[PDB]
Amino acid sequence: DLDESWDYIFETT
Amino acid sequence: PSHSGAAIFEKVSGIIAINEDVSPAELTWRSTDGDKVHTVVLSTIDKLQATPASSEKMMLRLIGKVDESKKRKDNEGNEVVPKPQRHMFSFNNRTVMDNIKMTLQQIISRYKDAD
Repeated sequence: DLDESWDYIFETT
Repeated sequence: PSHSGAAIFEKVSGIIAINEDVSPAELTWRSTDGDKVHTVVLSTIDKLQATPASSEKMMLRLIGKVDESKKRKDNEGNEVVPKPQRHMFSFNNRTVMDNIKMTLQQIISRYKDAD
């Protein structure tokens, strides 16, 4: 389960 | 060899090449080995975002423009039916990955203000 997290790594900083 | 950088798309090691010959330009991506290649216009992009330098995993992200013509976001709540485009690429260097983002910011900033 690392798909959703992929958006966070790019969403925020 | 003008405007290019090591860009890994879909877990594939390849090199990217930006083409500023035309208005909307064009970003080509060919596999390092030679078999898989994809082409995506940069003009389609709307916003630019990437991971911090502190992040062990150096990667960039590109967000496309939204469809504010057919889609509707209610009046007080936002009822969006579709979703915006978002593509990310895996890099192996902060310098190279930074050269791409820095460029994409100028390409869109020049085509977004000019109209």
